[PDB]
Amino acid sequence: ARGVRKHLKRLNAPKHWLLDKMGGIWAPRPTNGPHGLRECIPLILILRNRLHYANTYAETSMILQDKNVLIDGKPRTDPTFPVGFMDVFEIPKVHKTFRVLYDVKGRFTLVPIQSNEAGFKLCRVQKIFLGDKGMPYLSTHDARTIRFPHPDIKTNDTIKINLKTGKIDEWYKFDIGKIVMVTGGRNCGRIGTIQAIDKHMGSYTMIRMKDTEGTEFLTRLCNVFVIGNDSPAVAIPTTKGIRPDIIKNRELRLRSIA
Amino acid sequence: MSKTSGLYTARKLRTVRRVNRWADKKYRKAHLGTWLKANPLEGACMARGIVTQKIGISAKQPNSAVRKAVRVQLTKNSKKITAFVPRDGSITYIDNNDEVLVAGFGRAGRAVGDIPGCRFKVIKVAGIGLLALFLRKREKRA
Amino acid sequence: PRISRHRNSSKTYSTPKKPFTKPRLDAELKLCGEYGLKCKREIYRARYMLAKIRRTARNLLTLDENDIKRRFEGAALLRRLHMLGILDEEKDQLDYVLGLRIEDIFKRRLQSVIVESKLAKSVHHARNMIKARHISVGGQIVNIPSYMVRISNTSRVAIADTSSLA
Amino acid sequence: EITVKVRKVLNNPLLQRQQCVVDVLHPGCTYESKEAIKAKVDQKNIVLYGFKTSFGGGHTVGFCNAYQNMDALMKYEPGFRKIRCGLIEA
RNA sequence: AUCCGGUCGAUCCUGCCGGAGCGCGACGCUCUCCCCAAGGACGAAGCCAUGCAUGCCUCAGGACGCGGCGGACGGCUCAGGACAACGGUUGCACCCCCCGUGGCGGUCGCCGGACACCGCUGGCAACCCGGCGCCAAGACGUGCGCGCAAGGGCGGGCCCCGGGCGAGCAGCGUGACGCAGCGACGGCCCGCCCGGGCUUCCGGGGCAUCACCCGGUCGGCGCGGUCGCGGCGCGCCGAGGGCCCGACGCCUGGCGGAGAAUCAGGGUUCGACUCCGGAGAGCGGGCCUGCGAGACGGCCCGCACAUCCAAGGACGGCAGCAGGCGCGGAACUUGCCCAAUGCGCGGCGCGCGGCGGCGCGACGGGGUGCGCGCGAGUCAGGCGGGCCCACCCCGACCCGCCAGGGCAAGGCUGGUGCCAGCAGCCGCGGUAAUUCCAGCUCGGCGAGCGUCGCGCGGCGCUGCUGCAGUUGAAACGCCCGUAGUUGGCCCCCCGCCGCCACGAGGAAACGGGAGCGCUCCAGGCAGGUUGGA
Ligand SMILES: [K+]
Ligand SMILES: [K+]
Ligand SMILES: [K+]
Ligand SMILES: [K+]
Ligand SMILES: [K+]
Ligand SMILES: [K+]
Ligand SMILES: [K+]
Ligand SMILES: [K+]
Ligand SMILES: [K+]
Ligand SMILES: [K+]
Ligand SMILES: [K+]
Ligand SMILES: [K+]
Ligand SMILES: [K+]
Ligand SMILES: [K+]
Ligand SMILES: [K+]
Ligand SMILES: [K+]
Ligand SMILES: [K+]
Ligand SMILES: [K+]
Ligand SMILES: [K+]
Ligand SMILES: [K+]
Ligand SMILES: [K+]
Ligand SMILES: [K+]
Ligand SMILES: [K+]
Ligand SMILES: [K+]
Ligand SMILES: [K+]
Ligand SMILES: [K+]
Ligand SMILES: [K+]
Ligand SMILES: [K+]
Ligand SMILES: [K+]
Ligand SMILES: [K+]
Ligand SMILES: [K+]
Ligand SMILES: [K+]
Ligand SMILES: [K+]
Ligand SMILES: [K+]
Ligand SMILES: [K+]
Ligand SMILES: [K+]
Ligand SMILES: [K+]
Ligand SMILES: [K+]
Ligand SMILES: [K+]
Ligand SMILES: [K+]
Ligand SMILES: [K+]
Ligand SMILES: [K+]
Ligand SMILES: [K+]
Ligand SMILES: [K+]
Ligand SMILES: [K+]
Ligand SMILES: [K+]
Ligand SMILES: [K+]
Ligand SMILES: [K+]
Ligand SMILES: [K+]
Ligand SMILES: [K+]
Ligand SMILES: [K+]
Ligand SMILES: [K+]
Ligand SMILES: [K+]
Ligand SMILES: [K+]
Ligand SMILES: [K+]
Ligand SMILES: [K+]
Ligand SMILES: [K+]
Ligand SMILES: [K+]
Ligand SMILES: [K+]
Ligand SMILES: [K+]
Ligand SMILES: [K+]
Ligand SMILES: [K+]
Ligand SMILES: [K+]
Ligand SMILES: [K+]
Ligand SMILES: [K+]
Ligand SMILES: [K+]
Ligand SMILES: [K+]
Ligand SMILES: [K+]
Ligand SMILES: [K+]
Ligand SMILES: [K+]
Ligand SMILES: [K+]
Ligand SMILES: [K+]
Ligand SMILES: [K+]
Ligand SMILES: [K+]
Ligand SMILES: [K+]
Ligand SMILES: [K+]
Ligand SMILES: [K+]
Ligand SMILES: [K+]
Ligand SMILES: [K+]
Ligand SMILES: [K+]
Ligand SMILES: [K+]
Ligand SMILES: [K+]
Ligand SMILES: [K+]
Ligand SMILES: [K+]
Ligand SMILES: [K+]
Ligand SMILES: [K+]
Ligand SMILES: [K+]
Ligand SMILES: [K+]
Ligand SMILES: [K+]
Ligand SMILES: [K+]
Ligand SMILES: [K+]
Ligand SMILES: [K+]
Ligand SMILES: [K+]
Ligand SMILES: [K+]
Ligand SMILES: [K+]
Ligand SMILES: [Mg+2]
Ligand SMILES: [Mg+2]
Ligand SMILES: [Mg+2]
Ligand SMILES: [Mg+2]
Ligand SMILES: [Mg+2]
Ligand SMILES: [Mg+2]
Ligand SMILES: [Mg+2]
Ligand SMILES: [Mg+2]
Ligand SMILES: [Mg+2]
Ligand SMILES: [Mg+2]
Repeated sequence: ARGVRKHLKRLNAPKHWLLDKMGGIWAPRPTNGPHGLRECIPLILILRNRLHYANTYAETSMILQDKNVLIDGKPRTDPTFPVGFMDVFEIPKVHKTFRVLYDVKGRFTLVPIQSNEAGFKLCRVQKIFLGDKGMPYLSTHDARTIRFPHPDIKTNDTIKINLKTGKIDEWYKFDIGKIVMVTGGRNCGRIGTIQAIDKHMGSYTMIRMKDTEGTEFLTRLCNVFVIGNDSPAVAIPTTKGIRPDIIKNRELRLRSIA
Repeated sequence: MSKTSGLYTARKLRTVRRVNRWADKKYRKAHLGTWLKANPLEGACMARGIVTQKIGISAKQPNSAVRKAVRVQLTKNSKKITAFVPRDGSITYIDNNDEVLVAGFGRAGRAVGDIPGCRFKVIKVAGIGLLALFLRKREKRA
Repeated sequence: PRISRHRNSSKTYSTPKKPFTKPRLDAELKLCGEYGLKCKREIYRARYMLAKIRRTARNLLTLDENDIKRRFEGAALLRRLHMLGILDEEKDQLDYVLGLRIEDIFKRRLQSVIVESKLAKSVHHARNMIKARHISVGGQIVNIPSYMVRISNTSRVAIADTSSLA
Repeated sequence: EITVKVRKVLNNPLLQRQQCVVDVLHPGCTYESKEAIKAKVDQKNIVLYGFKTSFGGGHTVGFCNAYQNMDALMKYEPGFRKIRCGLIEA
């Protein structure tokens, strides 16, 4: 081409969006922002496609013009705004507060949370670097920037941020035996404990985890998010990160029409 | 073993097959490219042309007859062909300037039966299907 | 493009390789006599629908009795074959699938079911009655002679309450 | 006709309305209109659409938007549904 | 996981010729009802009349105009290009990036004048413009401010090995230059994000009647240029680089992949067109504006073609949507609409896209009766739809196309008399024809049948699985011999290949496949706590 892409065909949209192949040539293209294109969901795809508060695009706009939706405590008036992992989703007029996590099939789900919990956010430290006049900065998985961080915080740790001041009140270190959740790949969405860290000079570092039923699995270090120290700092869905096999899933499916 | 074996001989096994493939007449006719050049129809199902003459052609040895045919000039490449007219009494719809649609006899460019040097046949005359003209379903102007 | 370019379609029958074989030529018309079959295509369809369920079983039977693919797909195949009534309950072995014939498929047609319960005197009268919207399946009026009736829905085949024969 | 039932009711205090699926049952006979059964499902704040009849008849499925105000309907309703009810006609 | 007719007086073979299946187009004949659905690609990337395909929001009633964002995305095509492109897999410690989302914000008293819209006058055939004059800003220009933009000199350890790495990388201090950017409604700058540029490894057409090829070609040093590395360019130095594990040259009616047709297993053939990537806009070149273009619904020039004209001049690019000419065997309406799916500005825009029309390319379902009730049509009301229609609901009326000696299912009368004709192959016809032309009867498939061409199958007649070489076609007249291919037996319990298994990571659609009665079905992703595994 001669410049950036502004469209996204429906068959080319990410597969965990669960878009259906009829009823449209086009799909919404997420605007740049706190999250990337592949690992996100356009906000409209929650209000219209999922919760049916709106039923078309045009009337999905008017909900976001009068500012009925807060993301991390701020009203976003943009239908293709990228919302993603750990974002707080609060609709006041219906009194619904959610936290955006993954389910055991790598898709985004909303978990109900209490008013005592929606005032903070977990971020993953992506890098530490020296900015202007040699000052230290840290960057997160949300495209957030913090100057003068405490020297203990190192890369791959997670930090806890109050959602009004935008400052740090807690941090969790990446270690052996920490509770963790996988954010992408093919073990996305399930929760376990770290039991190995194998570094390969020049190449990717692999992590081996083990579920609460003891199933062991592997992935890359760029996909493991710490959610606490042997106890998750937040709430998690009812399945709690245990993935069935196809046979047990089939028997649970047979039981729904039963 | 009259063929090479061995775990590292894939290149030889492929070279032999590539070379000996050309020894088959079917493959050589369909893949070389000289038949496509020499084909009067240029690799098409049918072709239209104008009639230049009406002729009668002797049959071959055990038969005895006079088959009816027409010399045709092709519109698209100006080649000379002869085409057979089947179906009793059909040579009477063919004036000396009659656009004809012409197809093959089958056998993909080989002569059939007892007509020497004939590989094509007329299927339409001056816009009208010749078979339906014989079956008396349509008719020519005048 | 247009959206219609993304719609799928498929052929659902296979024609035989030698058309002019006498013994299957008359075996193919005894079938058109015992069932009100319109034309040979409705036989072809049947054989095609057999040739797939025969291909699955022979793939799983080559496998091992404890593999998950057998445990999953053979159970699915048997559970599907028991609801349509193409196979009966007492044969719950994957090896009992291979000895199946077309007639087992033809016996679960609505045209055949209504003949069995004697709603229609013959199979031709049955086809005519089907076209006249005179018969309902579970309170639902069904117009298709070739309809396939599940064993759940065979207790409940009647004349439609709205009808001139009521 | 004589049988009208509703499910999948969602209250939407963002668009000032309630959304419903409606099942209509008329064994043997027709149900005459949507304007008729509008009484069973005030009346002027009900928006009925997307009605399909099954094969053989007897069943119908449709959708209801029930508003609470009247500005709300002139604000949040597509400009051609307000002409199908005669409410504006331009 | 199948064969059958044809070489002879008869017989067994080799071997081809012909028949029988599926798909894709074209031609012929024929056609009741409903659902889905392709449609000027096929050595003419040949030429185009007409209309439409890009607009939407700081300073005054409104327009108009200024200013701003977008027009580089979307649509079309397959001409070029064969160690390209493209697919998987790496890297930038050699890079650039608008919007959006976080940060950050220290810089050696309210200024000026003038441009368009507009007034008054003009030129010109028309295209297009001139002169004078009053007037604004979220437009410019200059700037009030706690010094800090680029680049540059020194600040490292002389077995071997946190700010941040696998890796001396990034910052800072200190001597010199410089004075950039941001400030008249406060933003220069920094991280991420998407996107791009190049880049590592493997894959990546045919011809040997193309055996040697290259000379910025292969490497080194130094500068220049670039966003940036690099023979990318230039000066100097050396003689390298590739090749029977097929270089170089030539040819291609050559866009690549995801895929598609065929069908036991192994394979063969095709990749125009839906998604992803690339390239182009009659053919060469050149460029401006911009974050982004070597842009063609932007500009400039040469060439080949057309357009209007008072003859002075001016002016064009449908491989966008319809439509036309030409060409070909071969391909539709100069319709309605932004209601949906999305994109730009926020309210509109949009020939993207949606809805109808033509449409036997092709798919799916149901009829031309049954033992006595229906559908196709007709007229009304619903439902649906941007508006109309089709489907669905309620009310009252009411075949055809090929054959009949064998392959291969199916046999009497008249005409013709090696003529007319048939016949894929065997063969038929010489005035008693199981085959021509007709009548009767009968056979096959069936709203669909026949003909022509091609791909796959048949074919173990291309053979890896798996052919043949005494005499049917086929062992070089013989010996040496390099590349290549192949190489006895033995130690087990190390390293490095191969190999087997299991993982991680990356795209869907297609293909399989779990669950679900669009009345069935080809479908679709539904649905009644759910689900798209
Ligand atoms: K392109
Ligand atoms: K761009
Ligand atoms: K762009
Ligand atoms: K799509
Ligand atoms: K689509
Ligand atoms: K599409
Ligand atoms: K967007
Ligand atoms: K041999
Ligand atoms: K051999
Ligand atoms: K050999
Ligand atoms: K070997
Ligand atoms: K050979
Ligand atoms: K075979
Ligand atoms: K023979
Ligand atoms: K002999
Ligand atoms: K023989
Ligand atoms: K064309
Ligand atoms: K073309
Ligand atoms: K061609
Ligand atoms: K063609
Ligand atoms: K053309
Ligand atoms: K711009
Ligand atoms: K532009
Ligand atoms: K086109
Ligand atoms: K091309
Ligand atoms: K841009
Ligand atoms: K590369
Ligand atoms: K490379
Ligand atoms: K490469
Ligand atoms: K390569
Ligand atoms: K060659
Ligand atoms: K030189
Ligand atoms: K250099
Ligand atoms: K030089
Ligand atoms: K030199
Ligand atoms: K070569
Ligand atoms: K070509
Ligand atoms: K195979
Ligand atoms: K083979
Ligand atoms: K195969
Ligand atoms: K085969
Ligand atoms: K096409
Ligand atoms: K294309
Ligand atoms: K393409
Ligand atoms: K595409
Ligand atoms: K694309
Ligand atoms: K592209
Ligand atoms: K393209
Ligand atoms: K291009
Ligand atoms: K070009
Ligand atoms: K051009
Ligand atoms: K050009
Ligand atoms: K040009
Ligand atoms: K050019
Ligand atoms: K660019
Ligand atoms: K240029
Ligand atoms: K150019
Ligand atoms: K035009
Ligand atoms: K073209
Ligand atoms: K049109
Ligand atoms: K023509
Ligand atoms: K013509
Ligand atoms: K619209
Ligand atoms: K934009
Ligand atoms: K259109
Ligand atoms: K009736
Ligand atoms: K009727
Ligand atoms: K009547
Ligand atoms: K009737
Ligand atoms: K009647
Ligand atoms: K005949
Ligand atoms: K033939
Ligand atoms: K034959
Ligand atoms: K024969
Ligand atoms: K006679
Ligand atoms: K073969
Ligand atoms: K084969
Ligand atoms: K075979
Ligand atoms: K042999
Ligand atoms: K010979
Ligand atoms: K010889
Ligand atoms: K010989
Ligand atoms: K020899
Ligand atoms: K030799
Ligand atoms: K020798
Ligand atoms: K020797
Ligand atoms: K030797
Ligand atoms: K040797
Ligand atoms: K060797
Ligand atoms: K060898
Ligand atoms: K070897
Ligand atoms: K050897
Ligand atoms: K291996
Ligand atoms: K994708
Ligand atoms: K749930
Ligand atoms: Mg484009
Ligand atoms: Mg030299
Ligand atoms: Mg291709
Ligand atoms: Mg292609
Ligand atoms: Mg096209
Ligand atoms: Mg353009
Ligand atoms: Mg250009
Ligand atoms: Mg023509
Ligand atoms: Mg039907
Ligand atoms: Mg073969």
